[PDB]
Amino acid sequence: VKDIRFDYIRDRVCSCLKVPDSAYDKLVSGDGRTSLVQFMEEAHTKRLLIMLDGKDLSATVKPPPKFKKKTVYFLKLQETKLDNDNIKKLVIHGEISENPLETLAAISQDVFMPVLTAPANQQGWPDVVAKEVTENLHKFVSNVFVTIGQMKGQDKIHILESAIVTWTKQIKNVLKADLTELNFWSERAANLNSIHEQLTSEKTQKVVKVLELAKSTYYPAFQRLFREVEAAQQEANDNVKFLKLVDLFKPIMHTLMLIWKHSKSSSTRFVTLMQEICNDLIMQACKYVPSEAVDKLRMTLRVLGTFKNYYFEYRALSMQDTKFQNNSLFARLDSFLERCHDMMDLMSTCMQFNRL
Amino acid sequence: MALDNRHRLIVGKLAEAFGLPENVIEKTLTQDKQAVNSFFTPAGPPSLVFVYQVKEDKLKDGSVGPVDNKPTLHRIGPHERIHNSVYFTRLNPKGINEKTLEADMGSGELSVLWALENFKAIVSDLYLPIMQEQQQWGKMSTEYLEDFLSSTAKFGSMLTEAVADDDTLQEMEECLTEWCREAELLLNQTNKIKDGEERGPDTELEYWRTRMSNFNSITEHLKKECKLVLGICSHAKAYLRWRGLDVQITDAANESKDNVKYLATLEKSMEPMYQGRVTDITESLPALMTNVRMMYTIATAEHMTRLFTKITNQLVRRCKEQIMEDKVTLIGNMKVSVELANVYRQQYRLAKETLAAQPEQAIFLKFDLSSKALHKLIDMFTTIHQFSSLEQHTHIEGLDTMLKSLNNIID
Repeated sequence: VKDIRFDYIRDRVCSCLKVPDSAYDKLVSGDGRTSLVQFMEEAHTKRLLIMLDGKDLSATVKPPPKFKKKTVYFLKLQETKLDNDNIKKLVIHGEISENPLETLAAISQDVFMPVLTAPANQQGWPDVVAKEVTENLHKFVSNVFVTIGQMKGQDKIHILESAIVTWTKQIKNVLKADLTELNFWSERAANLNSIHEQLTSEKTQKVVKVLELAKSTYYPAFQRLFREVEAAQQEANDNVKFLKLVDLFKPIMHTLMLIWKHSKSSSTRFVTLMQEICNDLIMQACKYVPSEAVDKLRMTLRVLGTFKNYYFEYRALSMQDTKFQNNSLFARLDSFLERCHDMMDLMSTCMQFNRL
Repeated sequence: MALDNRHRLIVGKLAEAFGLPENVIEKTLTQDKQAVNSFFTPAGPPSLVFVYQVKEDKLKDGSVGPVDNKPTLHRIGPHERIHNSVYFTRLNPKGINEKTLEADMGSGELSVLWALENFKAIVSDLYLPIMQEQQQWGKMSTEYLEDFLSSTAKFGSMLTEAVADDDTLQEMEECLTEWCREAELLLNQTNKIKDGEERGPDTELEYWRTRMSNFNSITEHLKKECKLVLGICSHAKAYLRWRGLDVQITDAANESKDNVKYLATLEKSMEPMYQGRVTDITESLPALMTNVRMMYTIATAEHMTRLFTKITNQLVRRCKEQIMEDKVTLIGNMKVSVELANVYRQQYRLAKETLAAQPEQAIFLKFDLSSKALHKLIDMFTTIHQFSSLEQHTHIEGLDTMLKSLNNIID
């Protein structure tokens, strides 16, 4: 009968949702219990979700980002619910937690290494498959460890295999890790220092020496990759320490020349691309500004622009006193300057033909 | 931080699932309350798993049970045949009493059946949408997660593959003849795999995987044990045959293990050409010969024949399919495919040059027929497209029925 399954799932839902009310009739009486009975009476039907939003219930599959939600999963192992053999021992009766990635990390590092250990102890897999399942469960551990957090902020040989495979993968992760410019280099300094004491810490040091009870090939490779780490780390720190209406704010541009005065007294290509960033700010401002006043405002606009290029040649002469960058600033800023020379002299003609 | 409140919450939940209402559920969660405090608040235990076995009804009724069996509120949630678990692993670094227990402690309710079904259900089948929804909800970390779940799928594949005196004389005959004949059969698996078809090189890996699975099944099945003891008693009819079959089984098992792990190393660089673009294989081929050339510095006729015939079968499959889905596209694709076959043969002949330097029948037949049936058709379409510039100057008074001659020749 469907009634023993129905009342079993009802008593389980009263156990796991924990809201004392007739709300079972307030939600399930629509599509709910019909979807449940068609879930239990159709082939290939293997999943079901119920979400408890604190007090509310939803029988669905799509998880919302609403806080204090709880998850329960229902699966019938058989295509129906059998009247003969009891359904109380349902193969999947799962209740979970609000955040999924934390639960996958916890389940990886707490509850299911017994599946790795004790079935290996008993029958089925004493073969290479035991080594295989250990290695790729270690892969599970490494992946669920790294893809969270980093986004947001005879025995001897196999133990050597695990403790060298995890560093093959983690070195792939490290080499992936080697105001867009300012934030870019600040992030680079912070992340690379954080990995640099993720690599010089205690347990990593013991792992390097335990592996150095083998001394085969890999350890010179991690030596050279640490050599990659340290110099980039310190140099990123150095330039981070260096990097720390516009009519009112042309004296700030003197500060900019002085920064170029003070910094260069680094490497040239980022210097030119910083000049490109300055020019894209200037184009941002010169669109922020916008038939007879138009000539006046575009006169102001070219006036700011000629202070900009005058500061360029001031920087050039003071460099001579104390070559491609000219062409680059020409490219960006002069593309803009001819866009609005065209429109400004267009409005000059428009005013003169407004005198008829 | 409150031991007793979460203790009685887990009492209520393990009662609602198990049916042990108050007495020994609360006594067993109450007993050794130092550890019950030292999981919840303090460091050490990240769960306290009450598993409950059964000895009389095999836990099938599940409504309620006595405590004649030994339940273990142990740290580990083991997977044996007999005990139903509850883990209540806590999703909080420090146990906070104010937060409720059913929003961080997931129940450990487990089917009494073994390790095939529940774990693949809980890994691959159930969790399909939330990461994907999190794929929809703003991540760059989309890469290598799809193949991570293909690794979960191959877990599912391998667990489905693997988990699935006159009277004494009568017993000996009854359990020997059958199993010796089956072992003799399984020592002939290399013969029924040489047949006539355009077959793909991953089926090789799957054949070797089936050999592994059946070898493990028979070697565990022998390790019913009373009939082995009966053999030891009855050495004083099949024991000559059993030592012979044992030597054969050990040699077959060892060569099967070596072949499977070395043939497994090949997969990540043969993988692009099974489903990708036709030009990709050109760049893949140097990596492919680095792999094959390093692996024949170790281990022959079965490897050569099966590997090369099936990989060339797959190249023909990919080229012919990727052409079949006009004129300039088709002529371009024929040029690309002929260049692919040419670079394959060129690099194999370079390989033979190296193999001669330091210390091809399938190639011949298959790519020679493919490349001749491509040269003929590519020259036909080049001639057709060179005659196709005539096709729109219809107003000149001498190009009217000339094109119908060309049309009949085409048709």
